[PDB]
Amino acid sequence: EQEVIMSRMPRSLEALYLQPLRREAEYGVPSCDLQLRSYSIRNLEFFCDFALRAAYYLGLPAFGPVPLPRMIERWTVPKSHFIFKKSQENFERVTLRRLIQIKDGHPETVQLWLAFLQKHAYYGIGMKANVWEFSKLGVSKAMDESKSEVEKLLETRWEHLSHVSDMKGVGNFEDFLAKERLRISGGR
Amino acid sequence: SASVIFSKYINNNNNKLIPFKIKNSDLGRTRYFPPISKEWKNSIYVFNHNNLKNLPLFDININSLIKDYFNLQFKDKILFKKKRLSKVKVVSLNKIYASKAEIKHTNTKAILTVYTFNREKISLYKKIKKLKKSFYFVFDKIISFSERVILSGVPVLPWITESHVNIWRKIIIASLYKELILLRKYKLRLDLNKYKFEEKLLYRLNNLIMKYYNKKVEFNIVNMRSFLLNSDILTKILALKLKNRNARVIKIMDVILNKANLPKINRVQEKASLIKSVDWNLLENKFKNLNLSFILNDASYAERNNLSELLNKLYYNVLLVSQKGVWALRSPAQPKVSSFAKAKKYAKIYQIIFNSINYKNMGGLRLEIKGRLTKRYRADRSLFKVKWKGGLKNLDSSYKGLSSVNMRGYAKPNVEYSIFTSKRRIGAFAVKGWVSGK
Amino acid sequence: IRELQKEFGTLGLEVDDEVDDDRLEHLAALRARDKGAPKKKRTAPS
Amino acid sequence: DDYDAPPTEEEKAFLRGLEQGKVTEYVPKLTPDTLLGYGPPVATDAALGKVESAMRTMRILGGGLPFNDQSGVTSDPTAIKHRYVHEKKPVFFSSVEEKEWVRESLDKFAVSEGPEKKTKQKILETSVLGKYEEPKYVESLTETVKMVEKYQGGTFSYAPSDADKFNKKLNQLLAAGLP
Amino acid sequence: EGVPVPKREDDAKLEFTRPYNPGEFLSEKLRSDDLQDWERERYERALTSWEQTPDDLKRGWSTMIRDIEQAAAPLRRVVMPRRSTFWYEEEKDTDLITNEDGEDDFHENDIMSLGHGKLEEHREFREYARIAVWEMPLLSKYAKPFVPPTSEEVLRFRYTTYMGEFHPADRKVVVEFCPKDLRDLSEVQQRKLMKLAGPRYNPEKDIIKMSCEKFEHQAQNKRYLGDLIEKM
Amino acid sequence: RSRFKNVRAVEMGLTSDAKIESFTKKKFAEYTEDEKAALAHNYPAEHMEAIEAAEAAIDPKDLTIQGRLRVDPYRMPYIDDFSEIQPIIDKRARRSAPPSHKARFMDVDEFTQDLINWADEIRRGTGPTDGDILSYILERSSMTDNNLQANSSLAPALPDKVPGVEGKYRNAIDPAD
Amino acid sequence: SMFRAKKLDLGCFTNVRVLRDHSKRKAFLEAEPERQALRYVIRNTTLPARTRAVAQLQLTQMHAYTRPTQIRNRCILGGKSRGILRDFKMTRYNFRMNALMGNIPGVKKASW
RNA sequence: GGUUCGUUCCAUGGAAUUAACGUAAACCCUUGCUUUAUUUGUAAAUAUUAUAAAGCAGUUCACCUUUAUAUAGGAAAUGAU
Ligand SMILES: [K+]
Ligand SMILES: [Mg+2]
Ligand SMILES: [Mg+2]
Ligand SMILES: [Mg+2]
Ligand SMILES: [Mg+2]
Repeated sequence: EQEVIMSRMPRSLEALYLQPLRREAEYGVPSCDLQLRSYSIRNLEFFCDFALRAAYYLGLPAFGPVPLPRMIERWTVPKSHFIFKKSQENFERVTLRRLIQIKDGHPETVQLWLAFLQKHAYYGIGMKANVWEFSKLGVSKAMDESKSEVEKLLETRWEHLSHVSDMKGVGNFEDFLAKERLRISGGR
Repeated sequence: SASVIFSKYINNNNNKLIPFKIKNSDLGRTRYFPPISKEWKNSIYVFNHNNLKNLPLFDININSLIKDYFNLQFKDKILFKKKRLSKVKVVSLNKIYASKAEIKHTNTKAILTVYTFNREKISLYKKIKKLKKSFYFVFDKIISFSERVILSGVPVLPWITESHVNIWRKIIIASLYKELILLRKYKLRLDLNKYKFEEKLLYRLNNLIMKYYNKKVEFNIVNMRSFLLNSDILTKILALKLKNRNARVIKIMDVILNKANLPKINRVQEKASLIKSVDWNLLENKFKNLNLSFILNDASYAERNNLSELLNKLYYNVLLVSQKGVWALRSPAQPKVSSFAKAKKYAKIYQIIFNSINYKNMGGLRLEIKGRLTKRYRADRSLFKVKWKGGLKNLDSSYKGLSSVNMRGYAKPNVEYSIFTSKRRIGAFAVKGWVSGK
Repeated sequence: IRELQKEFGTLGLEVDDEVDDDRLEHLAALRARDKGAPKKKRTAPS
Repeated sequence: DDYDAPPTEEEKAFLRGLEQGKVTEYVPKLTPDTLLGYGPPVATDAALGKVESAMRTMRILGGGLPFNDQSGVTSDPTAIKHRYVHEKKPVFFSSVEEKEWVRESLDKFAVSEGPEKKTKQKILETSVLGKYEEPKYVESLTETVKMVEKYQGGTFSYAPSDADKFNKKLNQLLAAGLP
Repeated sequence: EGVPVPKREDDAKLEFTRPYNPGEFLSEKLRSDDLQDWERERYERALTSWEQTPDDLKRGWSTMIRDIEQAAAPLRRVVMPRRSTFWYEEEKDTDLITNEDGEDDFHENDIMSLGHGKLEEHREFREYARIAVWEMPLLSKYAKPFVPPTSEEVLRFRYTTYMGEFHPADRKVVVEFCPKDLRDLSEVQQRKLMKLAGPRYNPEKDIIKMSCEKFEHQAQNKRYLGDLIEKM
Repeated sequence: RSRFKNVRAVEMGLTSDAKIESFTKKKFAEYTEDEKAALAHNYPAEHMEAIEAAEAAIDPKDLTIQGRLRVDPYRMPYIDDFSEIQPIIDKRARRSAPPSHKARFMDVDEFTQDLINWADEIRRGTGPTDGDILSYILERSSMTDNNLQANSSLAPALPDKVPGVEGKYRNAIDPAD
Repeated sequence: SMFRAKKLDLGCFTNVRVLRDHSKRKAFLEAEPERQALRYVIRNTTLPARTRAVAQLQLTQMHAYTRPTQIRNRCILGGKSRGILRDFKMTRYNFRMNALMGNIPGVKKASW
């Protein structure tokens, strides 16, 4: 046994004390438009960096964070619950938002990025991602062929859902999902 | 070839190149950005605001549910306490006081933060200790003594089955019944107080709160050492004390202030301003050109190009036995940890983390009581009392002149306001309370 | 609270409904000084 | 009569372990299987997007709760037994550990291993294969019934049950306004 | 019914009313009040063994339980509250009452509630610094390189995601293609496609953009646009 | 067409791509086989899998063309591997088993057997040491769950002398009073 | 009267008129597709004059609770209907107090 | 008794020394500049509108005048900015 004089620390730990590295896009065609939103700047600015670091490891060249126009709502209410209207005051809810656009990104790889961000989401931040993908003609035919490919991947995932034989509480399958999603989503 | 649709998004390349400019101006250190969860009780943003309108109403129900939860207590018949079934309304102060909950929302879960002042454990833990150590020592002798008399011959073996143990266990209970109940009472009351913060009972409260937000709720209960470090716990304790008709209002406030210790200060240095001078120790002013290529390129010192060497000269490293020394690793179930985790000393890190936090020391205290607090049961005029100790100002901005970050556009970041409403036999009264930090 | 007293009632734990307890104490104090509510009339006035 | 000695140093050092905590281990683990359930439910050609849209449909049948696989395995058994038996509706589990905790917390409670075959097809039918009912083109304007079906089939505001209530009253009026 | 009456018809009956020794306890138990005959023999065997021991060997036992009583003596002592008491002013539960000395001192081992929000915020930065150093690098093992779309991939669909949220707008699917990408259509056939497209055609960019949010699932909105483009 | 500027690259003398490589291999050289063995002997297998992947992903050419120092207010104020979970500065760990739903509070009969069982575990190494009696009042579960130590949601406590708070307060109460 | 549920299913501030307006929202949710068909037959000038008069007479016999114009937002905390904000379901005043104390996320006092 | 937008600051009093609130400071918007970011915004571009995070900036310097020599003030399109 001896002691080795380590020349440097692991690059994973060094990269944490550098600015988020960025890949280079050869073509520059957008593949994802992730828009984050919070009512507080601090949470948003932190997570925007945490997202760019994850995009570098996945080979996704990220561009941003682009500061989009902050959304400002306004209300003027009287300070009293009664006659005294000559005195009012203004309130607001400023929405601060950023944009991280990913260009020249593989469709599947871009989905792992969004999965990693949702699993490790920072509180107080809402996210919305638009995904683009190229596909050939004859969309209907492709969907049918994929069936067996998707079935094999769900073989081990069917365990999540379990119900009694001939579930009667559901009734009409489609009308259930349609109205269950309405209840889950608050009403719309 | 290539698609025409694919070639219609390449030409749209008018992006600006990153310049890597060199700073020629001095930069001051950034403000102290206070935590986010302290501006609004619900730190949330949702794209469908249907999940955002009912929160003000739920938090009234959640706080009503966490209060009744921390007050849970055994039924006097479970502990053999022989309740005195009196028609009185006993006011209990030796319980767990909880504050208003603060939730950190995400699309997957909700972290509920509540600050508690456990006053019941301070009493239970003291009395369970009063039991002399000889109890457990002498009790151990009865176990061995009872195994040589009942489960043996005359002056765990295969011929000693379990059915015989049942009768062997009742003889010990028959002779120590009045004592085994005493120890059981204090242990159960302690474990209950302990499980209220563990998953043994929280998983039941989660099922109740989970029906409001439709997400699994995680708890971050923070145990407070003193009840003066929180405005919610302070105004509630003082309110329970004042609910008695015979309560001396003016006297109960002085007893609380006398318990509030403030740090000694220098009135001249505390109120002294701060001159604005370039801090050349800041990493922004040290290396105006942040690029590694310029720095590590034998700028001033020789053969320090190693990036790790540069970082060690800027941050406090734990992996190094010596502060600026080299990193030495030993050359060639149990927990999976590094072979040097024990050598790591978080002595100065605790000094870096806790020095980066403002509003730690309590430096201000104000109490206001207003309403019908007279003794005689008649129609009298309202009463109002106010007591304070220290200041509620922001020293970093009012005197030093530094820039602060006000909460909700108007509130000071260092003060905690809370109001508690109660009622006497003659009317309603409120207890307001401010608590500032230095 | 009613669903909180039942979820934990199986463990032998009890809590008081202060909001409803004082309500009963108020109603009981009214009957003492002859101020409670009259007997609910369940038929037409005749 | 009463004098409790100060906390001994051996006692203090013990309380710190419970209050401050101890040096626990941490094992990194990240594979596409650990991220499945959090991905985007997009109808992309990539199978990862189709497998996620089927899980989202399973979560709507199970109650609609988010996919949380890192907040424990506890739940409300008395409420899951009612939904699973008395209401006869599906139940969605985030992990197998959460399924074996409901069994151990209920006396003689049996849950099926996955859904039935007929339920596996109905999930892939619309959520993956996207099989719809094409709204035909109605030329004449006097075809009231056919025109209503055309519009009802081109908007998700009219659920199958909301359309039935409409077509019921409509046919009741068209039949009551004839010779 | 009627005015509620109190509920005093409940109490916890103590099994034993006085300390019984092995001899007296077994004697009463062996009295055959309510006990199984096949179980009584287990008791008689114990009663005989107990009596067979040296008499004074019980003196040690009887004196053993007496010392445990003295060990638990200070645990049942009713402590009188301090004259000027704050926490036990009217505490009727004599169990919790104690000396009340030193329970209010500040040992300089806690910060205000405001300081805990900044401390918990650091425990979170370490949680993400732990993810960025140990879990992120594993993402590179499952990444795939980007490949440009071939000549056949002429459509460019768009799908919306809200990352765990349920929004009515996450069902719309937009598709945009270029009439000149379809090399099977001649000049006149391409110009007729720009006319049938109607307002969906952008003369400046020369792209036919069209969306669909008619159905409940994104899959159905994409299949309709896939069939519609085959009709166009 | 690249993404960054060359103004900061041509300043040091990296005009030639071949010269950029001399700046990487000289300063961002990959770990030596000797260091990998020593680095893999201290960290577990799961940790080394992330280090070997971080050096294959983060190419040294990027650290030279765009590698910049972090000066944002969200950077960590110290260096650390963040491999383990520390007592105070980290969130409390949750490595215990889930609680039993059928578990109930022990009674006089079950409590006695639990107490007897505890006297048999410590008596396997005289008599119960206060160190064990203290580990019985605060750790011994009084529920019918086979003595399960469940995960605690209580936040980690702070040091007995908080930096910035200690050395500023005086006890007003005296023993002579 | 007949639309009021025999078991209260309201968890907010209950009131005589809050309970009345909640029954009109449930009655309209069940009869909206039926009411939309009657309004479609009345405005369809291609149908016989008799079909339109029948639908026009049945739409008048519908209970008042079925009309959507009877619905009016109320304060979930106070139960008032004058001066309500759709974004918070509360009066202008209840919104002020809760916004100052921090119970309404994102809202702060505006100054500019 | 002077001075200051100001119980502001200085001097002084055969009685003062201090604390809290308001005031002040700080905060939000706005003005100039610096750094970061370049999409859904910008003709091009070696980057200059816009967008928005952080940081700096004033009565600061120069000139003139100046009580009790302690505190300072004036000048306002033709000093800098
Ligand atoms: K439909
Ligand atoms: Mg009367
Ligand atoms: Mg003076
Ligand atoms: Mg663009
Ligand atoms: Mg600008």
